Amino acid sequence: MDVFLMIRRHKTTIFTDAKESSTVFELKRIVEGILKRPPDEQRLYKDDQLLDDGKTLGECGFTSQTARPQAPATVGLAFRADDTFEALCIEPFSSPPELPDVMK
Amino acid sequence: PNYALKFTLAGHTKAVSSVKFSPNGEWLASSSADKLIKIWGAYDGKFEKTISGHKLGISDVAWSSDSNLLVSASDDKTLKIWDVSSGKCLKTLKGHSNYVFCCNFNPQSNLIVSGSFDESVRIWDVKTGKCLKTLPAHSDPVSAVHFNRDGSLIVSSSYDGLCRIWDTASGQCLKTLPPVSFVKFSPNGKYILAATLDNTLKLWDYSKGKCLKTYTGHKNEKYCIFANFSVTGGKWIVSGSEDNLVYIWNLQTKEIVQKLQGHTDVVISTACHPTENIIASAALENDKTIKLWKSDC
Amino acid sequence: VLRSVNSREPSQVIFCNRSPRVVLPVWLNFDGEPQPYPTLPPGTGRRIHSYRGHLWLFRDAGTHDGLLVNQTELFVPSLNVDGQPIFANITLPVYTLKERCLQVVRSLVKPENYRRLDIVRSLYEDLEDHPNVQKDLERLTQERIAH
Amino acid sequence: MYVKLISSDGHEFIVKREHALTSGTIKAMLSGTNEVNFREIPSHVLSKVCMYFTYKVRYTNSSTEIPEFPIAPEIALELLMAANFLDC
Repeated sequence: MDVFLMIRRHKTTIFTDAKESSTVFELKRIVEGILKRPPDEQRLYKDDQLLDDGKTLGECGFTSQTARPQAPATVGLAFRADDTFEALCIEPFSSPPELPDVMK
Repeated sequence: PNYALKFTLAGHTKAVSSVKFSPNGEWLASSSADKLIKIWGAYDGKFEKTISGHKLGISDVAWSSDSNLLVSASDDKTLKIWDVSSGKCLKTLKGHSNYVFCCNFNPQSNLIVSGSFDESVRIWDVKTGKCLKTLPAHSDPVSAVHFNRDGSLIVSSSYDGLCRIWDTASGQCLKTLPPVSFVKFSPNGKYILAATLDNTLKLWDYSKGKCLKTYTGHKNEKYCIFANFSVTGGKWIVSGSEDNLVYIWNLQTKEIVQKLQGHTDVVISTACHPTENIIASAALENDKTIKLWKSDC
Repeated sequence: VLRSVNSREPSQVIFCNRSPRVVLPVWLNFDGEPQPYPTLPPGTGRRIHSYRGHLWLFRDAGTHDGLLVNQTELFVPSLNVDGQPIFANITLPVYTLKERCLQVVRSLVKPENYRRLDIVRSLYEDLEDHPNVQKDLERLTQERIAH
Repeated sequence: MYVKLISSDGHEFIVKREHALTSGTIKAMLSGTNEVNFREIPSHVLSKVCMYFTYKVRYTNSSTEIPEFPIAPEIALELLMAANFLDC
């Protein structure tokens, strides 16, 4: 069972896949491939909850049923830079317009 | 001949399957896909009555020798017998496992024979309704079943492309002579007239077993079209045609001697009046009508 | 050319609706014309009587969106072997995003009103070009002439 | 190999290359930095478009129950427009 993720920090959003059986750590090394920051500089979250590096994605609640290609699960990302820690901050997407009269 | 249109009967609301003249020359019966049998005056084309019962559309009608009874053959798997005076279903003849396509009383008119999509030929008792014999006739649908002059034989035709003669008495296949869309015995007794779906009619001496005549020029590839002998005046072969015409051949010389125009769909049934030079003809969904044609010979 | 042949050779088939659409099975008769059959609700299946050499395709019975069957457009029963029915697995295709976006808008908007959407005339005509089997049957006849 | 797709409101979207080359419009913008700037398509739409790309690649030639691609009413029109422009 594969999982499908958006990794989101500030105004960047990564689309990538993993296994339920992957660890948070091995997903920090995927993010290292992309964003070129080591796993000691990353903290990944789900909602508010800091995810531990030894639990699988599955154990963190990320299942084939809740992390689909057409509806991926959101993973928050905040970095450390030496003695400086940023708090998770995700800029929300734009809203659409109010739906038009003929679509009601 | 000079057959010209005289009457047009437009009663059925769906395609017309079969038209038969009564042996007493008095009546024309029509069966239709609209589930109804309708009786017509043969001479003045007058609406006599509607007969209802079948739960699906009807495929063939046949008169008894005494003109008092009809057999119908239906998609609803039933053959039913009717008193023609009343409109009243005397019997229902269950036995076939699929659509029943053809039917005919024996000359004695105490038997009925029928053919079905179930690939079988059945023989029935008119008094009781007991199916007597079920012949394992073909390996494909039966298109026509007819009794001979003294009612001792049966001819059948099928989509296996074979035509076959049965000894009524036992049920043995006496003889076996593209699909065969239609088959029947000549009045004079000796011959058999058979249509194939290669646009062809053929006359056979069933005893000797060779083909003596071939009638072409009409269109016959999909539908099972009913063909006839007319012999009141001259001797003709009559047939419907998918090109919407009624064809007439000099029986002996094979020449087309007339084509009757009027029908606006496949003409699927022709009938030749018993004592007089009259033809009935019936067409399908775009037409839905019966036409009567009266000639000088 | 794209039509059922009248083999008269029976074949037991399982119409298996593995889509979220209400499916309409559609038999191509002997002259190539499409005949509607009874609808299958989603996540249902049905043993049904057909014949060898016959042709089927399947659609959303409500909008006539096309569906796949055993990974392809057309289904053709063969002879049952060893007493085994044949499975027609009705599947969704991967619609293009555009095609899907049209499906959704079509179902939200009465066609007497497509043109009160503020979008290019191009999209109006894409909207109005409702799916139908005959257009597809035509398209599919022609790819087989390249193939 | 990943590519950056920047929306009209600033949001950057980092998707596999193969995924983004679903669009011919995108394949062209990459050739004429491996980023791509949309000047009208905003984040809620471009994020959906990206979801489409991952739906497409996965379920194409799967042989499984392909699920429906869901589209909220509120986003259908813009997404139609975008898809039309990206041709995907």
